[PDB]
Amino acid sequence: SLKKGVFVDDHLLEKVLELNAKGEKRLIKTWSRRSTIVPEMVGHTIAVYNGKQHVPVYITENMVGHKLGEFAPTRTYRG
Amino acid sequence: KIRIKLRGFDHKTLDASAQKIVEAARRSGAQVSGPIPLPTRVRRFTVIRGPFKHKDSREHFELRTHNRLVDIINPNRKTIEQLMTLDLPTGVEIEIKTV
Amino acid sequence: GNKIHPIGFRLGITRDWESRWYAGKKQYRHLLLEDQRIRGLLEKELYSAGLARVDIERAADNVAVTVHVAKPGVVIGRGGERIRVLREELAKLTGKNVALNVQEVQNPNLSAPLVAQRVAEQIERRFAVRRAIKQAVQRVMESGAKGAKVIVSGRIGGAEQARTEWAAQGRVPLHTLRANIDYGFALARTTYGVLGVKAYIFLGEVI
Amino acid sequence: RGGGKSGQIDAIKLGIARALVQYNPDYRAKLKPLGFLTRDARVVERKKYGKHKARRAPQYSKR
Amino acid sequence: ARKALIEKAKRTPKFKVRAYTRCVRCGRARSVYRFFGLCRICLRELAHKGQLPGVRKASW
RNA sequence: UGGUUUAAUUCGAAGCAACGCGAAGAACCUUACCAGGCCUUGACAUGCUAGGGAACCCGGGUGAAAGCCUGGGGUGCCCCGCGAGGGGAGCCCUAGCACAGGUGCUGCAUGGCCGUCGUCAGCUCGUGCCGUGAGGUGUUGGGUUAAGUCCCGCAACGAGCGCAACCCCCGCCGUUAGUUGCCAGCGGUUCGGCCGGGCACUCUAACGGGACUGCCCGCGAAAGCGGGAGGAAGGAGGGGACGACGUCUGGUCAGCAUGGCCCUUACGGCCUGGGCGACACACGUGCUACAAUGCCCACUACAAAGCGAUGCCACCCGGCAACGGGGAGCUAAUCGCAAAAAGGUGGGCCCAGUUCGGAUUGGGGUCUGCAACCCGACCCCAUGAAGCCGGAAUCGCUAGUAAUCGCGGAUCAGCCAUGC
RNA sequence: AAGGAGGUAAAAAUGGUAAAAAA
Repeated sequence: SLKKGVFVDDHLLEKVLELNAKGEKRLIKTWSRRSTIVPEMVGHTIAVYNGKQHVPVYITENMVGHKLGEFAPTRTYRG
Repeated sequence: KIRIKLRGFDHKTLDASAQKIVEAARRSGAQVSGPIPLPTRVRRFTVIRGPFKHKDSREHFELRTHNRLVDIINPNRKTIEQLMTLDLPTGVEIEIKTV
Repeated sequence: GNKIHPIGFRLGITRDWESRWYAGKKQYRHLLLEDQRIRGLLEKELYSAGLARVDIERAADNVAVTVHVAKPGVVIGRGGERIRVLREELAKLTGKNVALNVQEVQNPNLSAPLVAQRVAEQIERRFAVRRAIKQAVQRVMESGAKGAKVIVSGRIGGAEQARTEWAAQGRVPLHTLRANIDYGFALARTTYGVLGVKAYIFLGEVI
Repeated sequence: RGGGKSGQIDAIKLGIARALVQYNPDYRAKLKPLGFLTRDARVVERKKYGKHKARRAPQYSKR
Repeated sequence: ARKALIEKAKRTPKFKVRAYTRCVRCGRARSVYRFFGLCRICLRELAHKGQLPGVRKASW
C-alpha cells in the first residue's frame, strides 16, 4: 500500500480530534471501509460502512497499522 | 548543406515528387543528392472478424507511410525560388532541416 | 456466406482512399475525427442529389471539400447559394480554409453506391422488390458493365422471415484483383424493420 | 553479421561457394551436383494467427 | 445505460485514474484502439468502407 | 466455464464450431449486479409560455461524494438620447409544457458483421440433342491432380462465378539512391568507420528480370511419366490476403443500427462503497515442475519485429534490492527500450525430496495511483509444501514443420499477461 | 476382365424429438 506516509481519511483525523476534545460518546460511523486503523484510533467502536449494513468493530491493538474495513467480512458464506 | 526529408502516405506521388523536384534543383542549381529511400514507416493493426465473441478467425491491417531524403550543395537564388513554392504534394508534407 | 469488402479488396491500385492528406502520427487521430464528422454531416445534410466520393485533400490547414455527386445544379443553389451555407458550415465547424467540389459522373447506372441508393429508394417507398430491382439490374446492363449483382436482404414485404433476394446479370469476378468493381451498399428501412441493399457493379480489366 | 551464429556458418558456406565460383567458372560446372550454389529455402515462417507456433494448433475439446 | 457513459468520458472527471477510451463512432470503452480513437469493429468497418487512411488490408 | 452460495455474485456464447471465448489491462474507473445517500425539463438534444438575472469569477455551511440551503463582487453588446427611461440576443434559472431516456424483453422481426460445413469442389448459363412433358444433357464414362487440374471416350460445343491467375510477404540477379554501411581504395587514428572520401559490398525501397516440362535421354493412344541439364530457384518453389450457389429458422437490439413491447420524478442519471475475485466439488484450456542433455555461479558473441516527445529515457549517483535523485540525446535506419536466451569457456552439485521444485506463509521496503482491506505489482530475510514423469482416454505435428529459447507490441497509472 | 441381368452366403448397442405456421 502506502510507502512514504500512510493513508487514512483526513476527516478521520479531524474527527478524532473532536471526540477526543470531550472523550465523548461511542460510535464512529465511517462511510468508507478504507482508511487504515492508524495508531491514534485507540480502540473505539467502528461502525464501518459495508455496502449492506454498518459493521461495528471494537478495535484492539493487534491491528494498528492495518486497514479498517480489513475487519469486515462482507462476503457471506465461507468454507 | 540542405537537408530535406519526405514524409508521405503513398510511394506513388512520393517518388513522382522526388523526380521533378531533384531535377528542377539540378536544373536551377547544381548537384543534388538523389531521393534516398528512408525505411518506409509502417504500423501494425490486428482486429477480428465480427463483433460477436470469436477471439480466433480475424483480419489484420497495417498503416502505410513513406519516408525519403533529398539534399543539395548550393543555396542558389533560382533553386530556392523554384523548389520553394513550385509544389503540389497534395497529401504529403516535408521537413526542411540544416546541417 | 461472407465476401471480404471488395473495396477493401481493391486496396492495391484499384481504389484510392476517400481521404488523401498528410497525417503525422499525433494529429492523425483528431484529423480522422474532424474529417469523419465532416463526412457524416455531409452524407445527410448534403444528400439531396446523391454522392459517391467523399474525398478530402488536406495538409496544413488547407481543406479540399471534394465530392462526386450525381447532380450539381439543384445542389449548388438558385444563385450558387447552396454551396455558400454548406461550405461555410464546414468552415464554421472546421475553422481553417475550405474549398468545395461538385464533380459529376454523367452516368447514374454506373457507380454501385448510387445505383443501390435508388434501388433502396424504390423499396423505401414500398415498391415490389424483385420486379423493379431485377429490371434495375437490367437498367445497369442497359448502361454497359460486364456484370451486376444487386442482392437485397431483409424483411421482404414483412412476413417475419427476412431472407435475401437474388438479383444479378453478367459475370462478376470480385475474386479477381484487376476487375475494378464498384460496390455500393444502401440501407433499406421499412416501418416494419431494416432491410439490406447491396449493389455489385463490375467494370473491366486492363486498367 | 545478422541473424544467427550457426546461420552465419551456413552463410559462410554460401559466401565461399559464391567467392570461388567467381574467379574460376570451371569449378562452377562441377560444383552444382554437390549443391554448393543453392542458397536456402528454409526461413522461419510467420507466426500464423489462430495457432501457437505458426502451425502448432491449440488443444481440442468437444467433450 | 450508455448515454451518460459518453458524458462521463466527455466531461473528463476529477482524478486521473478515472478516464477510459471511447470509440467515438460507435460508443465503447474496452478494446478501443487509442491511435484511431476507435473500437475494433468501428476500425474494421471504417477500413473496409474504403475510408481509413494510411492503413491497408494487411497481407504480409 | 459448470455449479453452489451469495443482500448482490452484471450478461451473453452451449457437440464438433461454447470453456485464456466480447474482454487486448473489473481497485472505485470500467459497470450494465446489491445497499444506501441523492437528482429529476432530467447526463443529452429540438423547442413555446411568465418573469428574472447579463455571461461569469468566487465562499461558507455540509457530508462518503453525489447533493443541498445560503453568501461577496457583478452589469460587454443591439433599437432612440453629453441626463433618466423601456426592451433584443450570447446566457443560467423556476412552473406548466412538446418532450427526452433504458448495457429494460423478444437474433422466432431484422440489416450488418461473422462463425460453419471447408479450400468444401463445388455451383451454373448459352445453343444442339434426348423425353409427351418434369427434366436428363454437358458435368453421366477412365486415369490423374491440391483441384470440375489436365488427357481419352461421349449427343454435344463451349462459356461464367469459384479452381487458378494477376496484389503482396520470401530466397538469385538487374536501374537509381547514400549521416545505415564502408578501408573494399587510400590518409590519419585518445588507433572508435572516430577524423576525409567512395558506393562496389551490407543494407534500406520503388520500377524490374528470372522458370515454361522451355530443353536433353526413355516410357505412356494423351494427360502424364521416370531420370538428367543449365539454373539461386524444378514440375504446386515456400507463406499469405482471396472463402462461391448455399445449409444451419447458428449467434449477437449487451459494440452498432432497426420492427414491435413495456416503463417514464423511474426498468433513467449521479455518487459512494460492496461486488462480478465467493468455495464443499467438477471440467476445459495454459504455466513452471518432478530434474545429472540436468540446476547453480563466473565469462564472451549472432537476432528480425515493434515501440518511443509532458513518451523513450542513455548516463552518473543513492539502496542488499525494489526503486528513487541529479542529469545527455531523439517527433528517430542517426538518441534509447536492449538485458536475447539458447550456444560456447571455466568450477560446483555427486542420485538426496537433493543448492531439484517454487506453492503456503509470516517478517519488512518501494513503486503505482486521490486512495492497493476485500483487490495491484515489484523487491529484501526466512518458512522452503506438494511433486521422484502421470492409467480409462486423448492434443498437435510432413520441413526450418516438432520441440527447445528468447524478443517486441496492442490495451495500459498500475497490473492480476502462464492471455493474445 | 466391361456393362446389364439371373439364382446363392453378408452386413444397423439403442433411440423418443413436436408443430399452426413463413415463399
